[PDB]
Parts: sequence; structure tokens; C-alpha cells
Amino acid sequence: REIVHIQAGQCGNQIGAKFWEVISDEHGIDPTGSYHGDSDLQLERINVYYNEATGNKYVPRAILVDLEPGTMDSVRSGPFGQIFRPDNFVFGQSGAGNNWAKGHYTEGAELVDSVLDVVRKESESCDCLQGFQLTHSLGGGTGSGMGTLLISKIREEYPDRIMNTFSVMPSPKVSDTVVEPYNATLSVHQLVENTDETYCIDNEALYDICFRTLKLTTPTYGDLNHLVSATMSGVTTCLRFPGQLNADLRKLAVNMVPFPRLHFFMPGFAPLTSRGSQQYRALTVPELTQQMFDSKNMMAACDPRHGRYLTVAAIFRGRMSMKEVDEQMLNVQNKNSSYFVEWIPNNVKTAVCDIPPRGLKMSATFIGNSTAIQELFKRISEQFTAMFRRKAFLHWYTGEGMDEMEFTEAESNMNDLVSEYQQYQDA
Amino acid sequence: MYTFVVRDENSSVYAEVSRLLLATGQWKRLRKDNPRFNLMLGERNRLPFGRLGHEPGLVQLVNYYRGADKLCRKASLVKLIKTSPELSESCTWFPESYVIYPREVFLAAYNRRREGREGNVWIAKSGILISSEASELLDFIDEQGQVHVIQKYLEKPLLLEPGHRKFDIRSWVLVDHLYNIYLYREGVLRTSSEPYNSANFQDKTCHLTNHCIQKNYGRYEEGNEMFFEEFNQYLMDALNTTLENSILLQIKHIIRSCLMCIEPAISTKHLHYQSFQLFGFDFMVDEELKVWLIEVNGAPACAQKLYAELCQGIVDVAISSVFPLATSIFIKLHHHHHH
Amino acid sequence: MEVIELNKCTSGQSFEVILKPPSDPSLEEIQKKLEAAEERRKYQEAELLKHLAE
Amino acid sequence: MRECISIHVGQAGVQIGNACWELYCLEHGIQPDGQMPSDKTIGGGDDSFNTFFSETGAGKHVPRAVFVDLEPTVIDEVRTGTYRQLFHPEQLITGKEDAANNYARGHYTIGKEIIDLVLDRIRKLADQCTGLQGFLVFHSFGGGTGSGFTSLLMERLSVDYGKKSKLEFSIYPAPQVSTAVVEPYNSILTTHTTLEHSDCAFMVDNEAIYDICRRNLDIERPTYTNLNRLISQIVSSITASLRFDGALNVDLTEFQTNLVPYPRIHFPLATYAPVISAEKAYHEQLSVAEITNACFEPANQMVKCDPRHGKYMACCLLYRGDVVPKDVNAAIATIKTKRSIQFVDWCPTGFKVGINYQPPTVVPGGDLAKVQRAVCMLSNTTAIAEAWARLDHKFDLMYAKRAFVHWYVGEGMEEGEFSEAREDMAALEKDYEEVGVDS
Ligand SMILES: Nc1nc2c(ncn2[C@@H]2O[C@H](COP(=O)(O)OP(=O)(O)OP(=O)(O)O)[C@@H](O)[C@H]2O)c(=O)[nH]1
Ligand SMILES: Nc1ncnc2c1ncn2[C@@H]1O[C@H](COP(=O)(O)OP(=O)(O)CP(=O)(O)O)[C@@H](O)[C@H]1O
Ligand SMILES: COc1cc(-c2nccc3[nH]c(-c4ccc5cc[nH]c5c4)nc23)cc(OC)c1OC
Ligand SMILES: Nc1nc2c(ncn2[C@@H]2O[C@H](COP(=O)(O)OP(=O)(O)O)[C@@H](O)[C@H]2O)c(=O)[nH]1
Ligand SMILES: [Ca+2]
Ligand SMILES: [Mg+2]
Ligand SMILES: [Mg+2]
Ligand SMILES: [Mg+2]
Repeated sequence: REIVHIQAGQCGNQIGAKFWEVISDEHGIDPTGSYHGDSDLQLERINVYYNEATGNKYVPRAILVDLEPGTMDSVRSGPFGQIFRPDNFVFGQSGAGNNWAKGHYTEGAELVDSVLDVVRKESESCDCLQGFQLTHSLGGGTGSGMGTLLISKIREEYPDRIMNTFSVMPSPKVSDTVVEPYNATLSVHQLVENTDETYCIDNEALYDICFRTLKLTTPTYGDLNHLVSATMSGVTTCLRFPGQLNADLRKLAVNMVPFPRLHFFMPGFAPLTSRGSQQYRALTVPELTQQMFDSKNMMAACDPRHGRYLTVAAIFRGRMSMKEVDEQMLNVQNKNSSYFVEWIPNNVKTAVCDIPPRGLKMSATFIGNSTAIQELFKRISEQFTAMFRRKAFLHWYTGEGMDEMEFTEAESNMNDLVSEYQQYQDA
Repeated sequence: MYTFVVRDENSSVYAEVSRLLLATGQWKRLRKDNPRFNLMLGERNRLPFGRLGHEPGLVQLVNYYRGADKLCRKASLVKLIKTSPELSESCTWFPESYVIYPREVFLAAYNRRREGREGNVWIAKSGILISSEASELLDFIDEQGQVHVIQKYLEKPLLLEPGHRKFDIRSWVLVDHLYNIYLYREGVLRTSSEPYNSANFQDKTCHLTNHCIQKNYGRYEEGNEMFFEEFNQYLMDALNTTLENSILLQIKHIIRSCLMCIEPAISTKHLHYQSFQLFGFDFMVDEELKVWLIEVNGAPACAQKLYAELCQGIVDVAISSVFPLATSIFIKLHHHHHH
Repeated sequence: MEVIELNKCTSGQSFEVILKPPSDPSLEEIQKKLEAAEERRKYQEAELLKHLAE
Repeated sequence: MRECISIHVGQAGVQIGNACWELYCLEHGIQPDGQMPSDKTIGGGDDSFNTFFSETGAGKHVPRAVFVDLEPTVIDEVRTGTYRQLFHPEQLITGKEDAANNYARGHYTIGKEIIDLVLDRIRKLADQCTGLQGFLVFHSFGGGTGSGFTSLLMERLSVDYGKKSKLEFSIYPAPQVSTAVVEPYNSILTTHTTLEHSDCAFMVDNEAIYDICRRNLDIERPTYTNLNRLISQIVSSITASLRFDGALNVDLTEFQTNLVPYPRIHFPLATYAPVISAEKAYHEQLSVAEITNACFEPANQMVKCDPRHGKYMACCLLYRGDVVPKDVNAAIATIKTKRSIQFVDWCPTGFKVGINYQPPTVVPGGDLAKVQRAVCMLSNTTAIAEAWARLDHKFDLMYAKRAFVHWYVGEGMEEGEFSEAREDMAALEKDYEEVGVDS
């Protein structure tokens, strides 16, 4: 069951390249693309993310997209840049200028057909394609505007395939431009309609983790992406390694999404580690379980105790007692039952993978569909309305053909999504 | 930290148990339909026993014994006593009773009694009726519209003086998950405030001793509730005996006999969930100081002054024995005679 | 305790002990139901393609 | 001799079928390559074991079985496992993408694409039968294939094999091992559509098997292998009367006659004893009285429930090992005086007893110890309805908010089918209370 990966824009390509760096190490693939691992268990499901090349080499099923050429050149310059297939580099020359309209309607429209030809080429060589995963940000112009246009067009050609996104939410604490609430609100409207699962990676939460927990006074994007990389590896562990569960994207969506529009997940990771900082003491199963549920370990800046969990997926990695994992997971639900909706019985599922991530003996990854994610959308809506009430900075978008009513509709749909989360928080 | 739910808001006893559990700082009450509880203070009717004991990671306990109703219903009790060999139709401490639906066995009982030159006055079941001729008795059964038992009315009750009054003894009994049978130290005597008038049975106040039907009321003791120390002092002064020797010995034998009979039917010893239950046994004593069992209640209410003590005993004996936290008020009924 | 119908062979025995005495849709309909569900799928899918067309 | 065809649907049905057929081969002396040295009639026969095995000219004994899964990973292990040569390739049928824990996907969307092929392969086995009596269908309640496709298959089998008996072995969902949050949905949906088409269904609650493996086999975290090997022992106990010489339950029709007096109440409770670990050093072999008394302990049942608060409509005792009728009757007399066993008033209070002298067989390297005597009790008690109440309540909690319903409507199913299935389950619960509860 193959997955087609797509990275769009600067943030999408930077977290995307580092994602391929991490999992290639987990599977034992060098920058050249040869396998040098110690276990055939790394290759049992290598075909989910890699194609088999001439010379029994493994090439990622990844498509690299941007309207700016520079960031994609840095990817090719990166440590694992030579692993990617050259024909899968699809780039323009304009740049989107942090303008959703340019990515979605004008500049991105010129390039989108070229990307779909590579997507088609990669999908045609798949024995049983399950779907797509896109890495991108919502605050810029390419990953936000062109990324969502790409999603809409992919859903048109592959309507029965799973659409999965790792979407980086803008935050004023890590803000490039004032128009990021505009680009994010327009993007969320798209993601609500055309994705099956969206992992909400909040730049606010990534900064707060680096500052308050990891004791980093001046967190770089590299520090933020270290958390994103660990998280992306965690949530894809089941897909990439053989285990007791034979899980796939559709069965995950069926079990995690009780209502079609409420498919935005709060990712979580434990233990939280600094890049290069060595971890000498392994966490215990009780420690992993209480950290992975801690608000401080969430990659979305939301308070779980402010909402209720509709569904939860937990992934443990390393050698540990399945009995102790089951006991600790039951302990969390039994002692905190109020924070799990009672009208979805047994809504927490646990998987254990024997292979731990690099540099850790034990780790745990949290994936929550909690109504507290409405806090993230409320905050974007508030920053949106603060400028839209005065039509501030709108000329950047009306110069590309957009009308103010499209902003009103996007604002309305996201407020509708917030109220929908509220309805099940009180049910 | 333990969890429990409350599904009988009208239970004064377990309302006090709820307050005691929360006041320990180690118990938390969940929403009524939250299934992740340790303890269930369940409803009185159609309790979902089939849903208990299926929650992984949770030892579950419930304040009711499934199947104990066949002891706590008028008709079912007579069926149990007459058909169980442990009790038998020759059972000496239950008044002669007959199940009749709106019998030729009951008609042949009065036919041997009244025509045999002996006393004959009985009582109803489920408003009741005390009559000497069965014609009135059966006629009321069909007018009522529910299964009824006809039971011998104890024409010669022990009468408290001053007052020539009638009275019934209430015993509270707690049976824990291990099926220990605990008789609470404190009973109570619900009293009649009117002189027992064998001449006119229409006088309902001197024949029925229900605290409600006594609504005259309170002349001799408060709330028409006499308790064990004074009643023991009375039998010492009036009858030169004690409550233990003359009454409680029979009461403890009747309580253990009834509960040991139904233990195979209701015990949760090897069940996926556990049960305890508080019972209320009601006794009659005649003038020969013989104790009779009248009925047993599956959801009794306590006496006002005894609420704080008994409900605290339920927590220590029935709840904390299963869910421990971070001289006794009960008499454990047990007897192993070798024969 | 009456033992009834005792049958014996070299593989084993079987009997009955009594303690107390007493006191479809057609092929065409299935194909119709399956085809009606596929029609609802293709209608729902056609609404998505119409929506994507707008 | 009347042949029986086994049908294994979905992962649970397939993997349980593997362990059952492995046990069948050991019980009959059939090697993994299909030869049966004790079978002197080469190329055919009408022996009792021929109910489940056909014979080739080369003397190879082939199970009368078909394996179906909408996804190929599970059956591929059968195609490459120890008993690869035991099955003809046409007996193993796979799709490429499964039902994704969705009843509607297994029943409607994907099921319609493969059923005619499955019925064609079933016809190939049926055409080698001289007097086919019916089918034994193994499937889970919770899976999309085990629920959706099985119900579709059961409907078609009623059409194509109108007079053939159909028996079920159904895996009831338990959170301790379950894979999907929507398994209560799939369970009620498949029970509703299959109810009219099944003559007798043996429910196995994964929770009961899980706890038995933990308590009696001292396995901290039982795997599917531990559970399926224990399930196979019970299944073998139930089907032994069809594969060996005997007078009791000799054909599928007798299962309905002896266990099912009313059509809709066709879910007998199975209780098995003794379950003893191989790792146990010192063991005290349990007598006829002790294993028979164990049949009335809920901890040994395939579904946790309390038969003391229901009523019996039938009771069968299936013994294997050193057992004689004298000891059975003495054990029953003692048990009747101490246990709460109440039959309904229109049924005689009696036990139907079958005894096979060969003790139960255990897989080499398994978790179960060898015992000199074992027993499987099949009782039709209204107490099994407790499992329906538990399932229907979880159904009600989710359906009240229409949680996950869009997944089923999106596959062509209608919302009305949910209420139809649930209203039928409500009627089934009323039937069980009616028959078993006194006013
Ligand atoms: N006792 C037992 N139960 C199993 C086994 N495999 C799966 N199950 C149970 O079967 C139920 C449903 O899962 P599956 O049967 O695997 O799913 P399926 O029938 O293949 O349908 P789809 O995969 O959705 O197409 C779950 O409750 C599982 O716990 C097994 O090997 N033994
Ligand atoms: N055989 C009998 N002989 C004499 N009096 C009897 C009697 N049976 C019942 N009574 C009288 O009826 C009164 C109430 O008894 P009964 O058990 O029938 O009502 P009840 O169900 O309201 C008691 P509770 O609800 O408190 O458990 C008793 O006090 C007693 O005086
Ligand atoms: C655990 O983590 C993953 C699992 C799966 C997965 N695969 C198959 C069946 C799967 N059922 C489930 C599942 C999920 C939630 C609940 C709640 C109650 N019951 C559930 C089952 N999750 C399945 C897939 C993943 O990636 C695509 C995973 O990583 C993210
Ligand atoms: N976490 C993370 N966020 C980034 C990174 N680069 C940009 N962003 C965020 O993405 C938004 C800008 O989008 P960007 O990707 O640069 O625009 P695009 O290239 O036109 O799609 C801002 O909110 C940034 O905070 C990165 O490397 N890591
Ligand atoms: Ca032969
Ligand atoms: Mg940028
Ligand atoms: Mg009463
Ligand atoms: Mg499957």
C-alpha cells in the first residue's frame, strides 16, 4: 500500500526534507539511496514510502514543489538531497510573496499541471496506492495557496484515495508577515473540505516547547523542525514498520474521524528532546504515558483540559512490556474519563513498535482528535478579524482577482467549524 | 482515586454514602452513564447487571445482589420458603401464607381452621385487608389487581405496656462481596400508638405499624421509634429477660437461614463483577416471645438517628473492603454445626 | 434419573438423561438492493464532481 | 456420509480456520502434505472424516473449505504456511483492498465485486459432494469483511442452497483485542442481516477467551495464536460428532433440533473445561465430576454471563477422554442439587450427552496441557442475551450522535438500515427476556 508524498513551499520542503532524513536513517538508507541496515524488518514495508530503483536502490516517492527555485536548491544541497528523483523537482520562478491568491489562483495555477504529471507518474507505478501526504505551511503563499489547490485537483483525479496533510499553523511568535492569518483562514476552508486527516502543527506550540521546556532562548526554524521531524516519524511508524497491527490510512481515518469535517488532529511526542542533546535515562512506560498526554508535549497550542477527546491514537516505540503499556493506557482513561466523550466507547487505541527512533530507547507519539483544537482556529479567526474589519492588506489579494466575499465565506466556514467543535464538547 | 456513579437519587442511605465517599478525598463521582466506574449505586428496577464486569482495568462493585428480589417480594418469598427444602413448608418462623392471583389449598386451610373451632383471621399483600371470613378476603384480591398472598394475622402479639400497643422490629443486614452476613447492632421498633383492639380490625392504626400510616402519633416515644436499649430494659423489667435471649437469637437464626438459602443463586464469588446489598428484615413477636418473619425489604430506609453510623459501616465493610483507602457496629452471622 | 437412547460404539457412547418432564429474499431482490446502493454512491460522487466543477 | 463445507471470511475467520484445520489434521492423522496413512481406501470413501475432507487419486486429503478475505496479507500466509499443499489454490480467494472496518464497504461496495466469484468457488466444492448438508461459516462481528461480506454471502447461500443448514462461529468484539471503534455498528448490522439465514451460531467473546488465556494458561498478553488455538479446541469439540463415529449430533440438522427450539434464539453458549497450561509442572488430573461442575462456572464460558438468571432450553455435554455414563450421571445428580439450573416449562429438564474416548488433541508446542478427560457444554440459555444488551447499549451511545455514520452512508448504505438493524436487535432482546424472565 504505497503513499505518495508531496512537499510544497519553503516550510513544506524544509520539514519534508528533514522527514526523509529521519526515516531514511530508521530504514537504513544512505544519502546515495542504498540499503545498509542490520535488519530485514526495515525493508518489509519500505515500499510504502520508497520506490525500488535500478541496482536495488530505494528512491523516495516524494514530489518537491515550490514557486521559488532557491529553497529547492537548498534541498538538493542538503545532506540527503541526492536521494530524491530529479524529475520530481517541480519549481517555478515567480515566488508567491506570502500571497494565498498568487499560490492558489495565478502563479500556482501555471505550475499545478506540471506537478500533477509527476503525481500521475508516481501513482501509476503503485501496486495499491492508498493516498497522499502533503507537508506545507498555511501562513505563506505556495504551500498554503498552491498546496490547497493541489489537494483539490488531486481529489478530482483520485477521489477514493486518502488525503493526508502535515499543516504548519502560523503564529505571531514565529511570524514572517502580517497576512498569515489571511492565508491560514483561506487554507483551513480548503482543508476542511478536501482532506481526510490533517495534523495541526502549531508554530506557537513548537516555539513554546523549545523555549519553556527545551530551555532554548532563541529557537531557530531548525529547532522547530526537530520537533516536527520526530512527530512525523512517530505518526508514520505504523505505516513504515511491520507490527501486530496492519494499519493503513483509511482504517486510521475511519477510526479517528467521527464527523467528516472534524479531522484535525493534535499531535504529541514524548520524551521532548533537544537536537544534539543526548538522553541518558530512558523513560519508563508510566512516564511516557503521562508525558505524551501532557499539554506541554502537544504540537498544537491547545489545552486538552479545555475540551474532550473524540478519539485518540497512541504509538509506543521500543522494547517494553505490552502489559505495562495496556495498564498505563487504561489508567489514563479510567482516571481522566471526563475528558473522553462517553458516547464513543473505547475511543483510545494503542500500538507498539519494537524499533525505537534514533537516539532514544523508548518513545511515544500522541494523536488526539480533541474538541480543544477549536482554540487554534479561534485564535486564527481573531487575528483574521482584527485586520479584515478594516479590510487591511486586502489589496495584495484583490490585485490577483480575489473578491472580499471570498474572505467573508472563508471566515464564516471556520467560525462554523469552531461552533461544530463546541457542539460536541457539550454533548 | 476511585470512581463511582449514582443512579438512585431517592436513596437516603446511599445519598449519605455518596457524601461519605467524596469526603474521604479518594472517591470521585462521575456522570450517571459514565461506564468507567469502580462502584455503582444502582437503580431499583431493571438494573443493568449484564453491563457490569466488562470494563478492562476496573474492579467493579454494585450495591445490589442480582436475584435478591425473590426474597424481597411478597409472593416470591412465600414461593421460596415453601419450595426450598432448607426452609420447607414446615418452617416454624414464617406465618402460614398462600399465593393467590386475581387457591383450593388456602380455602382448605380456613375450612379446617374456622370449622375446626380455632382462630382464623388473615391479611393481604401487594392498602390491605384484615378479615375473619375469606369471602371478603378473595373479593378484595380481584378488586385490587395484583398478585397477593394471604397470611395468618398474628392474633396474639406481644403488647407493650403502657398502651397495649403493637409493634414490629426492623433489622438492617449488610451482605458483602464475600457473602459475609452482617447484622447491624442497632435495630428499631416501629410502634403502634393505639391500644391493640382485637374486637375491631377496621381500626388500621392499632393493627398496622407502618411509620407512614401512623400520621395519636408520638405519645410514648419520638416518631414511634423505640430502640434496643430501652426495649431491652423493658423486657428486663416487664418480662425478666433480655432482647438477646428472647428475640435476637431467633432473629439471627432467621436472617442467616434466609440468606444462606439463596446464596447459590445470587453469590458473586466467582463473577466478573461483585455485589453487596443492604437488607431490611421486619419481624413480629407474639406474646410467647416467638419471633416471626413478616417480610424483607431490598432497598430499606434507615432510622434518622442511625443514618450516620450505618452508612459509615457500609463504606468500611462493603466498599473499602474492596477499594481500600490510603469495636465493630455489625454482628457477623456465622454458624458451623457438625452433624 | 432415566437414561435414554444409549448407543455404544468403539469410539464412545451417547445417551440422554432426563431429570424432569416439561409442563427469504430472492436473487433479484438482493441484486436490486446492491444496485440501489451503488446508485447512491455514484450520485454522491457526481455531486462532488459537480461541486469541484464549480 | 453427508459432506460439510467450511467458509472462512475475513482475518478472524481465516486465522481461526487455520488453527481449526491444523487441529483436524492432528486429530485424524493427516500430515501437512495431505496424506493420511491410516486411510486404506485410497482415492475416496464415505468415512466420517470424509464429511470435512475430500480425497484425490494420489491419496491426498483436501479440506472442504474456502478462505475469503477482501485483502490478501492474511490468506497469503496460508498460501505460504505449513499447510500450503493442503489447500487447492482455488480454495483461497483474496481481493486487494479490504473493507476498512466498514460494514457498508464489505457488504455493498467491495462485496458486490467478488461475491459471484466466491459463490463459483463454493459451487466447485459443492459439486464434489454426493449429499451436501450445509456450511460452517467462520467470521468476526467487528471487521468490515467479517461483518459486511459474511451477511451478503449468507443471503446468497440461502438462495443457492435453500435446504442446506448454515452454522456460524462468530467472534464477538472485545476492546482488549479489538481493531475498530465502529465494531458495535458492524456487529448489529451483520447480526440483523444474517439472523434469518443462520440456523445455529456459536458466539465467542474475545474477552472471555482473553481472560481464560490469562488466568488458566498464565499468559500475560495473549496473542491471536493463543486465542485461536483455544478456540479451535472448542470448535473441534463441537464438530467432532460430524467427523467421528457416534450417535449424537451426526448432521447439521441435529444441531438445530437439539440446541435450537426457536429460530431466532439460535445462539448456544459454549463452556469448556479443563484449560490447563503446558508450563504447569505438577498437575492433578480433574475427574468427571470436576470438569462437569466447571461447565457451570461463568469463568469457563465463551461469553461472560450468568445462566443462573436466565432459563435453559437445551443442554448438551460433549466429553472427550476417559468418561463413562455412570460417572456423568452421578456428576449431574450432584450438580443439579447445588447449581441454579432452571429450564423453561415447555422443555424437559435433561442433558444430551456424547462421549468420544480419545482425549483431546493439543498442538505440539502449544499452551494447553494434555488431559485425560475434557468436556464442552453447549447450552441454549437466555443469559447469553447479556452480550446483546452490552452491544446494543454501545450502539445506542454512538448512534444517538450519528458518530461515524457518514462512513457507512458514503458507501451507499442508508441511515434507515442502522435503525432497522437496531430495532431488530431490540426485538431479539425482548424475545430473550420473554422466554427467560418470570414476572
Ligand atoms: N479470536 C480472534 N479474533 C480476531 C482475530 N483476528 C481479528 N480478530 C477480531 O476480529 C474483529 C474484527 O477484525 P477482522 O476480522 O480482522 O477484520 P476483517 O474481517 O478482515 O474485515 P476488514 O479488515 O475491515 O476488511 C476484531 O475484534 C478483532 O479483534 C483472530 O485471529 N482471533
Ligand atoms: N401475619 C401478620 N400478623 C400480624 N400483623 C401483620 C402481619 N403481617 C403484616 N402485619 C402488620 O403490617 C404491618 C406492615 O407490614 P408489611 O410488611 O406488610 O408492610 P410494608 O411492606 O410497608 C413494611 P416495609 O416497607 O417497611 O418493609 C406490620 O407492622 C404488621 O403490624
Ligand atoms: C496507532 O497508530 C496508527 C494506526 C493505524 C491503523 N491502522 C489500521 C487500523 C487501525 N485502527 C486504528 C484505530 C485508531 C483509533 C481508534 C480508536 C478506537 N479504535 C481505534 C482504532 N488505527 C489503525 C494507522 C496509522 O497510520 C496510518 C497509525 O499511525 C498514526
Ligand atoms: N516550523 C517551520 N515553519 C516554517 C518554516 N519555514 C517557514 N515556516 C512558517 O511558514 C510560514 C511562511 O510560509 P512559507 O513556507 O515560508 O511560504 P511559502 O514557501 O510561499 O509556502 C510562516 O508562518 C513561517 O512561520 C520551517 O522551516 N519550519
Ligand atoms: Ca478413504
Ligand atoms: Mg518564507
Ligand atoms: Mg414492602
Ligand atoms: Mg482485514
